Amino acid sequence: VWRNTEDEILKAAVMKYGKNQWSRIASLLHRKSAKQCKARWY
Amino acid sequence: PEEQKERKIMKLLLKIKNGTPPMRKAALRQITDKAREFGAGPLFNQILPLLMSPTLEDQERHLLVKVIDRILYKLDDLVRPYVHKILVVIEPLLIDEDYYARVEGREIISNLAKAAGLATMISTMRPDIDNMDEYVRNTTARAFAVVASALGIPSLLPFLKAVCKSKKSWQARHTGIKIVQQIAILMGCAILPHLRSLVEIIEHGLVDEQQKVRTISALAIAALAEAATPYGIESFDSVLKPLWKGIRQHRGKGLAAFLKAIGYLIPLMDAEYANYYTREVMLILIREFQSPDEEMKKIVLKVVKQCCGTDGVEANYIKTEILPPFFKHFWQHRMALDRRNYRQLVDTTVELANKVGAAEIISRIVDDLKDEAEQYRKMVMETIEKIMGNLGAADIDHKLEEQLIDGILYAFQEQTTEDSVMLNGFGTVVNALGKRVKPYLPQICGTVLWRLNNKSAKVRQQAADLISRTAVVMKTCQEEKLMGHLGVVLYEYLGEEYPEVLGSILGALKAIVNVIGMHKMTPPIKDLLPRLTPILKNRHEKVQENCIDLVGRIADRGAEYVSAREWMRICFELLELLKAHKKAIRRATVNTFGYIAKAIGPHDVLATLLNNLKVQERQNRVCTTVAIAIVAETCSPFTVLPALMNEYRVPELNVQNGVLKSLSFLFEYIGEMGKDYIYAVTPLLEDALMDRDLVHRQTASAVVQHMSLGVYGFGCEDSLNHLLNYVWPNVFETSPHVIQAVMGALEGLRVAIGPCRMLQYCLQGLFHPARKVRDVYWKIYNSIYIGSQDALIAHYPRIYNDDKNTYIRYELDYIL
Amino acid sequence: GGKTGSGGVASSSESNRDRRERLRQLALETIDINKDPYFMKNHLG
Amino acid sequence: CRRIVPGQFLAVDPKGRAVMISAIEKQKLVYILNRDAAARLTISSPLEAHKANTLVYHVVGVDVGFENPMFACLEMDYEEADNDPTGEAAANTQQTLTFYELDLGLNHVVR
Amino acid sequence: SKKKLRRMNRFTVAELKQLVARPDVVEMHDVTAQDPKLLVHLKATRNSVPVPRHWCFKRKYLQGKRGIEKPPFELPDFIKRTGIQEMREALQEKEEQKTMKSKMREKVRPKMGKIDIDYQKLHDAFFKWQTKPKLTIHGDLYYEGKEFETRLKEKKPGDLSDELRISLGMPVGPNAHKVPPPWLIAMQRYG
Amino acid sequence: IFCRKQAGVAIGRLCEKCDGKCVICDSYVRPCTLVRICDECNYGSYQGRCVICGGPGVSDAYYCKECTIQEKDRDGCPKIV
Amino acid sequence: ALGALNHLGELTTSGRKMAELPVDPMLSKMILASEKYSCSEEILTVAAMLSVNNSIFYRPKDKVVHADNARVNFFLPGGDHLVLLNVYTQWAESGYSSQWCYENFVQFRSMRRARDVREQLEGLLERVEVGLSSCQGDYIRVRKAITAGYFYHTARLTRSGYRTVKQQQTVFIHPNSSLFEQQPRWLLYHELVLTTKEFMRQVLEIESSWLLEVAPHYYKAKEL
Amino acid sequence: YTIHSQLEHLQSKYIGTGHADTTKWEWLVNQHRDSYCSYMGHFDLLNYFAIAENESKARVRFNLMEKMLQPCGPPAD
RNA sequence: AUGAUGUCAUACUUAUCCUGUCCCUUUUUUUUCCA
Ligand SMILES: [Mg+2]
Ligand SMILES: [Zn+2]
Ligand SMILES: [Zn+2]
Ligand SMILES: [Zn+2]
Repeated sequence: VWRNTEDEILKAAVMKYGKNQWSRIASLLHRKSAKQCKARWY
Repeated sequence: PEEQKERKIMKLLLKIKNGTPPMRKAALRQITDKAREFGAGPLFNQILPLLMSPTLEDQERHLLVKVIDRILYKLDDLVRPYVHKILVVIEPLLIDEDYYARVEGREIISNLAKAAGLATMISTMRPDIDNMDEYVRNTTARAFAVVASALGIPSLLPFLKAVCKSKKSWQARHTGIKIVQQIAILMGCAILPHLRSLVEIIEHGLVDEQQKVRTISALAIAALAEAATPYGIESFDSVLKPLWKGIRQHRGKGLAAFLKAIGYLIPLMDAEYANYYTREVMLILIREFQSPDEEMKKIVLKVVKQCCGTDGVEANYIKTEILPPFFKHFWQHRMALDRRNYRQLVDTTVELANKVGAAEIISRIVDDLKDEAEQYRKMVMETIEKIMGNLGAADIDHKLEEQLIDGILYAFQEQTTEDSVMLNGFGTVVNALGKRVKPYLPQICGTVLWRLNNKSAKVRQQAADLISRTAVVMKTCQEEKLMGHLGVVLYEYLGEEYPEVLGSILGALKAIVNVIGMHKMTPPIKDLLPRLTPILKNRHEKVQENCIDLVGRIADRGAEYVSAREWMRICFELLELLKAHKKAIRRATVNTFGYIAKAIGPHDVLATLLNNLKVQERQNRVCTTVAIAIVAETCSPFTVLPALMNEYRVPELNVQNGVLKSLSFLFEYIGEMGKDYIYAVTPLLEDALMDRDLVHRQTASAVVQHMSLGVYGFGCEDSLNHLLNYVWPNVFETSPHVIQAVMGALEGLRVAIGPCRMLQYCLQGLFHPARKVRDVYWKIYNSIYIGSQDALIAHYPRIYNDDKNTYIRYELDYIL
Repeated sequence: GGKTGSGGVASSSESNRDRRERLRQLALETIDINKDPYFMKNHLG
Repeated sequence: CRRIVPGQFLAVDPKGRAVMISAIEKQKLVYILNRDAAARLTISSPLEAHKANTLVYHVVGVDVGFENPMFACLEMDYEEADNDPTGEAAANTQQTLTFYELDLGLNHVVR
Repeated sequence: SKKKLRRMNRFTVAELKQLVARPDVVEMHDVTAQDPKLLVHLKATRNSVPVPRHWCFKRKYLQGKRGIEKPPFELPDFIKRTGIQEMREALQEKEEQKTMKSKMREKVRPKMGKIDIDYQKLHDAFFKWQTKPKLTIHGDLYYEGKEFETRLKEKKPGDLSDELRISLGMPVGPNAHKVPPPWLIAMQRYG
Repeated sequence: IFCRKQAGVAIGRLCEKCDGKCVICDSYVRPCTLVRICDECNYGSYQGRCVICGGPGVSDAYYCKECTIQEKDRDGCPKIV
Repeated sequence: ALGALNHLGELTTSGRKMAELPVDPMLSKMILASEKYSCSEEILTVAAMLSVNNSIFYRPKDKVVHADNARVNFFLPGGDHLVLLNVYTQWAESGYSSQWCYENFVQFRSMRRARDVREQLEGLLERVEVGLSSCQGDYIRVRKAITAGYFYHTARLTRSGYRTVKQQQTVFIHPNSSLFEQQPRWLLYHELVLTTKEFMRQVLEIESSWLLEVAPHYYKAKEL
Repeated sequence: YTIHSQLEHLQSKYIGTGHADTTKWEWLVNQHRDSYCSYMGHFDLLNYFAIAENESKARVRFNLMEKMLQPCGPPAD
């Protein structure tokens, strides 16, 4: 699932990169993939 | 009632059972003085059922036998009326498959009969030697052995004379005879003071009508021989003849044990007896060489081993007399099929080889290399291997050696199990053929190569192995075409992808390069090693083990048929062998980093090691820190110390700790040549002993330990004093690793700095209010005391004497 | 179609080290864009 | 020169069969000596006689004839004299001329 | 309660200080110790070294050093002189700029022997210019903040500093002798 | 856990996994003196084993020179039983 | 120790009642404990199970997974004994159905003979003076009556494995235990065998506190 | 705490060690005995005392081993 | 101004592991008013 730390790393990544570059945001996250990133954000 | 009370207060066996060792001291001492008054009258009836209680434990037994022995020493007389009871309730323990039941019953009965009233024993256990039950006769007989241990045979020997001269019962004559054999088992050497008295005891029954007594007396002869090593028939001649005649005029169980005894005396014998006796018994043996029976086979073959293994059994004698029926009836499939016969047939046949040579035995077991029960030819090579390995192959003539080499080839092809059996057989056989093997190297290799071509991995791997065995003789017979063959053809197979074969190929190449040096290798290592570098990425323990072995050899000795750039790439590949799951690989990797630092200079390899320290995950960080230590040890430490120290400034944890751990290993490895770099290193350890983290201080402490043990005796004690100032505060600590490395630093520092300095550090906190500090200082002072308790005699303070004690030492201040 | 003159592909340990470092720069960026006076990076990282 | 590690006293058996090494408290060992086949001397592992709280004023081998060799030590026992707050047991304690004995057959030292 | 009767034996700190022959030692918890006459004779022996500060404290050893920021370790001169640090700085900046692809390209085609630094420079640092650092003699345990504690007990008047001279108006160096400080002026004026 | 029942004249041995380290100091270097064990941890199925692994006795347990400088090698059979 | 004997070795009321009662005492002590714990029916059915267990669940190779499944269904929290309890409960619930056990991988032989032994136990129950009671779903009483019977048959956690409470000899858990992976700290068993390694069967997790509730004369606190 | 079984075995192993409750009397008496065992062992302090008093080596070591029994007063209580 | 309490994941230590593990033979115990 998802933990405060990862959720905030996500928040930071997205707010920087923009809301359609899911693959790099996924790359920032250890053991998280772009499907899950996109779902969690939306 | 005072008796029930005395038992009440007597159950402080609870004080001894439960409790502090203080409890043990109070009760043990009080009872060891109260033993007479409290008596064993009540004790013994309280005492026997706990000693027999099913789960009184090891130390419960230990303590209660402590009790029984010391209270029986105390009460030599005040244990008197309970003797038969103790006796019969403990008796089965000496004859008991618990060695320690034997031991403990033995010891307490020693002390029991020892402080006992003497005649009592005889009185109770005369009428039981005549008894009807062999059970009770054996129990009381081995008891009597223990009682002779307790007292001594002399006091008893005429009553033995009685129990053995009885004309009422054969039961009792058998009983006395086994008492004899039993002491002969127990006291061993201790019999020669009698040495014939027991022989006299026994002369009556080897002629007796009851086979039981007759044959247990034969075994008594056996046991007495055993404890009565080579000192021969200056005692035993008095019975040699009934043995002699019953051997033939008997059949069965008597044949067994009587043969056993006579073969136990056959060592102790002499020519004019050990020629007639052996020569006579040999015809018995020839009729028994067809005996189906198992313990028969055991006894007769053991006999034969000693018997036809003396100096008075002629070479000719055996070769024409024993061998034909021996080989005929034991070299059938049955014996190798058997679990016992395999090994024991081995034993005696290797001994007969030791006797009469190889050019007949080898010839008699050649073609058993081509039989059916693979177990069989397995056995025959087991033997042959043992044989020629102990003896040498001097007398093996032409045709013999031929059929041998050929049966060898067969065994090895025919192989159907993964065993070192046939490998070792081959290795030994050519190891002994030495230079005899020249003309079959086409044959031997051609075989091995056709196997190397096979479809299934296993046989391929086998042929690689066999090459790695015979590798040395391959050359030593000057195999230009042939050892050249194996060189280039294995350079071919270096492309395999079955790890199990690739590893063995690497092994065989290594075992060729060992014999033939680098600069005449058939593939020049100038092309070998470039081929090897892409294999170091094979992520498999066996191929990785053997590859790093081969590259380590080359980088050690070859090292110059390769270019700096090659060595650099190979460095970069080694950097990730440091994560193999097997530790042999990792130690080999570190060694080769050392060799490469020798061949190329140290500086580039050291740069590539620091960048690895930056990795995480610890077990490859720790192994690169070992490698740094090794590079520094080979190429002198001044080359690497500045770079290490300077890297101590990159602000990351794993790397500052890598630097500290590397200096740890470095001072361990160099040792007494730390008297140079101790000054350079101190301000970095004081830096890291003023906090940076737990692990920071744990590691700086380890470094202090090894510096101190290196610089023992070279005067750099001011520097270790300075670092004591910084290590000693960590004394109050909790984490196990941290406080443990601290304590280690203080033992090292104790030898290197002396025990005054450390007793002074430990003075004031011995008697402190607190208890955490009292305990740490008494832990230290204990370790300072154990080692070097004898210096301190001149280091203790001056501790004034109050009123009713004297505490000053006037001995030490006599003037003179 | 790959290309000639290239190394391999970074191994998981190096990929991990640089994932870490990139994460750290992500952190420095966010604490920059959020202007924090309550922050320190210590001599141990 | 410790106190409980052997070496201060050492005795032999008059015939040359065993040696005993002994400290001034708690420790004494015994070594057995046999010529080897080539008569070049051997020495097997040592025996034990660890007995706490006991001095030794001397140890010496007693001359027996091919029996078990055995040794006469003096002794003392400071034990009680340090359990008595009165100093009585300081006085009233007696040397105990004692013999330990081998048992080469059973390979131990018996009091 | 028996501990409480020994607690009535638990004498006064004045009891101690008056009894004892050397009263400097006597401290707070000294009295709850099972043998204070010993404890104090020991603590008043020569050359012995007292327990650390921090057995009382609730904070562990240097969790109090936790707060601050700290500057990296400073090499020995005779090792700076040999000019290693600049080599390493340069290599650092290089490899922080270079990118992953180029990193692996250099893994497969190394820049063999980029740099050099000669021996006899090293061997002379370590064997010809190595020198005794500043060491502290027997007893002076390091405790937290000790390096922060400035220094005291130089009641001597001649003790002057160069920043002292500058920010007081007096001279620094060989003229710290021939410079009477502005306080020796009123020493001459009114004592 | 230690045997420590006192020393003797019987050498100890190492399995090949355990090959190379000292018995306690856990070193890999400069071994000086041979190891000796007690009769009790000498007998029987325990003949020629690895004091550490329990594996077969093949290579000889030795004593790191530090352990001999501090005479931690004068205590006897240190077998972790 | 179980309380059938006085301190001199003769018969107590508890002691006689168990000899007349068919089957062994440990069980008998547990059945008497149902009297105190008002878990009569449940302790009864448990006894009925331990009478015959050795053949309960058919474990064929050719249907291993569906079998392990129709087994893993009933697996209750507390241990194998209440497992058996629910299993019997559900079988009789089905109306003593044979196809029930056929569907659910249970040996009908074991089940029905166990039912018979419980019914004749009930036919003994009037003589042994037991009131027909339910635990009302309170398996605490159940585990406690199990203890009051089988306190002897206990082990504790050791960091070197599961080891006895008394002799501290070393045991292991049967693979097929409903607690086999649960691996409880305070263990009760029903078998003590040493197959290829030491084993114990029909095991349950207990409180060491019930042990000072039941046998402070045999189990003292300091030993727990 | 099996460490402690071994450690009070160590207390049983080395006469003269300590623990956090050890009394001034046990401490100083153990150091006094050790002092005696070494005056005997070292062949030369024996000459020092033999010569300091006007005794002779047998006299010296006999005194010493007599004193070894209650060297520092009678016991504590 | 640093308490213990924690079902906190992360970081970290021991040249600490990757080689120290697994499924039962046989069979037996008397019983009670029906409604
Ligand atoms: Mg392109
Ligand atoms: Zn060691
Ligand atoms: Zn042992
Ligand atoms: Zn090993």
